Amino acid sequence: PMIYICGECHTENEIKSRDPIRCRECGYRIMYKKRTKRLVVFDAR
Amino acid sequence: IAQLRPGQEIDLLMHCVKGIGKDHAKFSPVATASYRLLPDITLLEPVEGE
Amino acid sequence: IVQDEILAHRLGLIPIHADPRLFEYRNQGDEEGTEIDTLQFRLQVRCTRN
Amino acid sequence: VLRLHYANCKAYNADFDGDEMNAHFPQSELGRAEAYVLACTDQQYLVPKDGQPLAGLI
Amino acid sequence: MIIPVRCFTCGKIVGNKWEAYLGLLQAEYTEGDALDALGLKRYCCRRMLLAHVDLIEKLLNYAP
Amino acid sequence: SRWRNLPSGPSLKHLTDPSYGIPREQQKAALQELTRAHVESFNYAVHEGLGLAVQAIPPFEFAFKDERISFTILDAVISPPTVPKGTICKEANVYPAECRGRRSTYRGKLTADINWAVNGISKGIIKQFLGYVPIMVKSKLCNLRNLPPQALIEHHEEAEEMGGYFIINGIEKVIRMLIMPRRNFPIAMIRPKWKTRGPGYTQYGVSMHCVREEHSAVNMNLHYLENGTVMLNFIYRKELFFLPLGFALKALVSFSDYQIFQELIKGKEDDSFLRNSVSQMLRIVMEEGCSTQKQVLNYLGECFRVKLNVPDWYPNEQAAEFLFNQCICIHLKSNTEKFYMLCLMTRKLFALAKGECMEDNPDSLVNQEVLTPGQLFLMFLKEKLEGWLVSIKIAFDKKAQKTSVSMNTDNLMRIFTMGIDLTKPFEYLFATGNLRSKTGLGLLQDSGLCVVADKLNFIRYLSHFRCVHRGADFAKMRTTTVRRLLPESWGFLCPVHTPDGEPCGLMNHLTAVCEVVTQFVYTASIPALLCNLGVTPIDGAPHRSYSECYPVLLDGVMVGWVDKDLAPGIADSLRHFKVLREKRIPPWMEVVLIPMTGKPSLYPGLFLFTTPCRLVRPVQNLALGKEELIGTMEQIFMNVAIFEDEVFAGVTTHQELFPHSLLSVIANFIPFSDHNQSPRNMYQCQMGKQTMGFPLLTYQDRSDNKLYRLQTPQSPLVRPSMYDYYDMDNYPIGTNAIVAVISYTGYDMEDAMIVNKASWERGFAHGSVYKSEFIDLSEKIKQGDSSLVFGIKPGDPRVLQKLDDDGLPFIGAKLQYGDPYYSYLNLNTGESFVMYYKSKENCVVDNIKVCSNDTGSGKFKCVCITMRVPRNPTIGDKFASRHGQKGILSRLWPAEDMPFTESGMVPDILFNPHGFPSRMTIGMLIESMAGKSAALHGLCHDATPFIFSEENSALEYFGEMLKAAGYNFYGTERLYSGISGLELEADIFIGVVYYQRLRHMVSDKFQVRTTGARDRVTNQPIGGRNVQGGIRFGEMERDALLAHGTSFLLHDRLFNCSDRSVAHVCVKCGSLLSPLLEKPNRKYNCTLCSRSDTIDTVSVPYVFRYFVAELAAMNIKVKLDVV
RNA sequence: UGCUGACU
DNA sequence: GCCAGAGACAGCGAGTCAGCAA
DNA sequence: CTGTCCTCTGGC
Ligand SMILES: Nc1ccn([C@@H]2O[C@H](COP(=O)(O)CP(=O)(O)OP(=O)(O)O)[C@@H](O)[C@H]2O)c(=O)n1
Ligand SMILES: [Mg+2]
Ligand SMILES: [Zn+2]
Ligand SMILES: [Zn+2]
Ligand SMILES: [Zn+2]
Repeated sequence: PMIYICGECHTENEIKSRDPIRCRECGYRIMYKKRTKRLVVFDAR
Repeated sequence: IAQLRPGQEIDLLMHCVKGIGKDHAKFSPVATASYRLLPDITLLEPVEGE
Repeated sequence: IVQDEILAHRLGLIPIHADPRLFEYRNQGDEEGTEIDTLQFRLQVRCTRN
Repeated sequence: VLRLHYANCKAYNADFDGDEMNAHFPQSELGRAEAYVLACTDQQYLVPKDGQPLAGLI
Repeated sequence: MIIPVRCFTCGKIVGNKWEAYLGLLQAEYTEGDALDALGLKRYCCRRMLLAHVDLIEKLLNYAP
Repeated sequence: SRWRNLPSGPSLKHLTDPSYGIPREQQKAALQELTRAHVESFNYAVHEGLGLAVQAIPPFEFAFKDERISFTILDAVISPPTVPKGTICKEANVYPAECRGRRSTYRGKLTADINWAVNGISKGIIKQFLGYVPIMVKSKLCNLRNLPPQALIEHHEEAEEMGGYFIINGIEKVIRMLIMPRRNFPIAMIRPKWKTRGPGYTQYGVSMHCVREEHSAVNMNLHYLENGTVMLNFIYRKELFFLPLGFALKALVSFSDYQIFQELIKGKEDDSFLRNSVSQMLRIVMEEGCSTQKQVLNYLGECFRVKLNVPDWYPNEQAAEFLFNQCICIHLKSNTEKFYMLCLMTRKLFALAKGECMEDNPDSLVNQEVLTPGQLFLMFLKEKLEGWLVSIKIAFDKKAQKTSVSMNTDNLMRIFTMGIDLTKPFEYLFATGNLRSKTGLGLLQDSGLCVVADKLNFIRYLSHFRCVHRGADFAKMRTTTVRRLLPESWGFLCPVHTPDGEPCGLMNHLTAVCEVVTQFVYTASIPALLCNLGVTPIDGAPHRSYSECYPVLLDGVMVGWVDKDLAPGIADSLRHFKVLREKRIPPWMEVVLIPMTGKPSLYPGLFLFTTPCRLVRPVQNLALGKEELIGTMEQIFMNVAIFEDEVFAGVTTHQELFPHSLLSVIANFIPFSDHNQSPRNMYQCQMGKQTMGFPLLTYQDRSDNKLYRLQTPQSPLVRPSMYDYYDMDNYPIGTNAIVAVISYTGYDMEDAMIVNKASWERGFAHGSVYKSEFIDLSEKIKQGDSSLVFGIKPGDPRVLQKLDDDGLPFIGAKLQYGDPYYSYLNLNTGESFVMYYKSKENCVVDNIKVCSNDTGSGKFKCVCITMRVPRNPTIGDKFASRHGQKGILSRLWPAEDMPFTESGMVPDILFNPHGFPSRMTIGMLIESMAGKSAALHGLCHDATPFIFSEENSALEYFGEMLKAAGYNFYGTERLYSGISGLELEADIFIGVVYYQRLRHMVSDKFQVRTTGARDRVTNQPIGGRNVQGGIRFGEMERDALLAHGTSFLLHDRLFNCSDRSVAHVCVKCGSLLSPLLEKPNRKYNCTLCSRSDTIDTVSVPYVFRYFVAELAAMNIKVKLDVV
């Protein structure tokens, strides 16, 4: 369930191995990975 | 703290510890604590007439 | 839009109303913390269109 | 940053406005003797051009 | 970008006077009277609000 | 106009406005007029100039078999960018937002329709696809044209952008205005290296730079020979050819030799050396064999036929016309006009030779013009189109020379055979910057033509579209005379804005009011109007003596001889037409009238330029009050007051718009530049372009290399009003700080500065860097099976929890050296490679763009990862004020050890008061008081230069402001010592000043090497910082270290640390090459003499063995005596 | 190696 | 044989950091 | 862009 948001459509595309990297509902060629809930620790200094 | 737009989310846990304002200003308890010596003003002569 | 490190900074400079005299200093390397030395707060907010 | 006294400024012409400087580390124990005796920074008090002092307060 | 939480010179907290400042300026008050009505006495605090440029409102305009 | 609605004093109530974030209805219009010369030039180059370029394009006739074929290009058309072929879906358009995400060129399609004929009765029009030409951003052939700021935000663009640049591989090349000599104007020059051109040449000559319709340029030199004769030098394809004049004059005009003579002696009809030397030009080389126009054309044709590469079936008379059309006076269509222009350039060499005229300095802007992006683009397009024709017909002639009758079947298969050319040649000129051309385009420079436009700040970016480079060759010159800042660049180039090192005086910048001309007009009714005004045509009846008459020129074409008592009135009438927009005189024609006296002043005459590349600048035309535009040469003969009360009755023909018109856009952002010394305003201009600020609003989209961002910028409380005309608060650059000018620490001396520690811990000047790395994984492989897919084989112990199943770090994860960074998977074999993170700095991944192949068919091979690196002010970082006072941060002084004031305050910057006495930056002492008064009264004062006189001082004004707030006039408040607690005896000068943070940090400039890599030719440290790399000791250091008498420190440094080997030698032969090992008791045996008892090891450098080897290479022998 | 920026 | 004509010809501060294209 | 070479060339 690796999601990628389109560049201007903003549709969640899930891509894999061996498949092209175009976007559904459009045809753009740039897609940003999505932020999942993972724990990271930062210091307030 | 922040500003959000639809679909944007913040989710975090903050831990607060004890400390003095010497190792970081965030732990300092006063805006300012300065002092000033009391001024002294003396009229050596009677000032008058505008 | 606010970064993670900048959010952590902004959160450090927020004053808490706990009185520090009822607490104690976390021992060096006490990452976990206990009722004696730490206070935990949670911010969980999401923006939606009404 | 490599911190240096201000009496040694005029000797190098350093100005603390972004002034990268190199530091070499002798490795022989026979170049250390010469860095101590000859190249030391107090044998360098007078400029060799006219013998007038080089180190001073500013 | 966003209002600093504490004034840099004296750590007075000015991060809660942004919306109040904007509201007193919409009511017709000068920046001087407005900064006075908020409790910002020393000019180190007054510069913290007087010269703030809210660029979080221009970044919060490009797509999600 | 266009400078009205300029703010009278700056304001602060625009921030804190209820409409701050609402994108506006139309773009700003003052920011738009900055890149206007870059866009309006390209708009012509690509639509109206391309037709003209292809119109010249002589039809390329050549021989096939026993046939002659003609190919002409009827039209060429460049199309906006678009998805390649239809193989893609849902949007034909292609917006510059991508090709920055992906790394690609914004390129449009160039296609022409050629027309091939066989003798002119058999013909067919084929439409070939030439190639791809890059496109500017808002250039009429781009998809972001006509978009309001709100629609420009839904495509990921700046909402305030003015493109004027190209995106070549997503890098935004910014081709900048180079300086050319002039166009269509004869410049008389005295260059002593000219007498080496031949046996009797002198150091005199008029040069002309000819440009036709912005597609062709050529340089022709008329030289004076000592005999009184004049020669003509022309260059064709980078070869210089010398033709005596007379051969040229007789060819161009079918006139008698007396009529040619009566023309070259027009103003000096009493001189007798001239009358005699004109005849020696007409008779000595032309009555020698050729006396009719055709015989001259025939002789000239035979000598030059070989190097003009003309068609073999061309008569010699036709090959002569080819030379005159393509090499001499490109600008003029007629041959009669070309004659009159060559005659005025000669009449001028005779005056320079007889010392009746002053040499024109080629380095004065009077005799200079700019080369815009459209002139370079078309002049390359035209040349490449001609080259394409030549190559297609090379292929044609070379294939078969076979019965074209049926060969009309593969004619298109033939033209396409060489139509595969025009694309990559064009990208080289843009990606690399250097020019590969058979003719250098009449340019004189072949590198640095296009440069990277970097958005470190919006003051670095805005200065790339106002830069003017004198030339890249002048960076290598003993004499410094093209670096002189002459008084003729008043209002056209900024005095202060020049790089302050190796590029000084060579890279200048335009003032704010200056502008390049880019419009093209008819200029056909002008020659007929000049005659109504009083001019008499070149044909005759001047009505005076040819010496009491001015030679009128209009864009290279000599209209001719306005009388001497009618020249002033004519110039004034023409100036009134351009000002009031009457007749059809372009609003920007330069009516120049260089008067004539008996003195050796510049050659007299009424010129009238209207060409599309001159610099102009507005000035309030007095006596009409109508905002005229004057040029660099027209400004030398007119008085232009600056302030009123400087205007007089007879004097002061014109007046300047604003008093600070002379200064650049950046130099207008420096506060109170009038009270600082000038070398400090030159450093401020160069330091405002290295500042960490707010560079842009569109992150997540740029995918640059480095991008420095300041977290919480503020707007200066004291700033010039021009800062508010071009809203520069959309992009702030620094922060206001409470500075005290006190000597308190011992760590703030000699240019170093102190920063309070609590201010630094409360967010003062925090920042970040965005490192975007484009991982295209077509590397690590060649054209085989896809070894490239980001991916993790399941369960790899190497990427247990650092990657997320697509071999890409998590968005938000922290990266450290040695951490997993990506994992490819060779699909066929089925093997993964973790590729670890090797930077020795901590960052957080903030976005990852997955990119396709431009046809939406790519296969997970290319990605772009953006890391975020927090760069807060450490010790060793460089800060600066707006007055050239740069200094490193030496301490972070505790907040309880700082000297507190009687008001409770505590400075956050400590600035040693000893930088003022020698640097004389009195503008900082005024900015402190102005900013303190602003912060106190809630105001916003302006620091515009030249607004505060001696009578109304700035210190008086701001001290009254302060004293009106309860503080003291002179700006000094008295502090206490935060260490002893006592009120210091001196009262300190404290205030609010605007600090910028510079991009140079100790974190980027620190190196330590112990042992590591080595150059393998010499076996010495490698020599870089990104690679480990050693620092070079140097010959100066080697010569200063053996003045100490320390021979063993030298031995250590140069020998035991860099290179030290044990090369062994044959002791008897004394040769290092001779000892050779054996085949395994491994005994080196000398080859030259077979003994092994003679070999002995010697400790010798490695570069010495390399030296002995490279000497042997030359047969030289180094015989060395071992002891 | 080259070339375009930049630092003292 | 006496000394102009040249016409080659060689020299042109030290160190440092990047990016980009070939 | 300068000053010596310095190797012709050329004329005398
Ligand atoms: N190209 C260069 C430029 C600089 N340097 C070296 O850097 C020093 C300071 O440069 P500088 O330009 O700061 C002169 P300074 O007297 O310190 O300036 P001030 O009047 O503003 O105080 C020079 O004296 C040289 O030793 C160099 O070797 N090559
Ligand atoms: Mg320095
Ligand atoms: Zn989509
Ligand atoms: Zn404060
Ligand atoms: Zn031997």
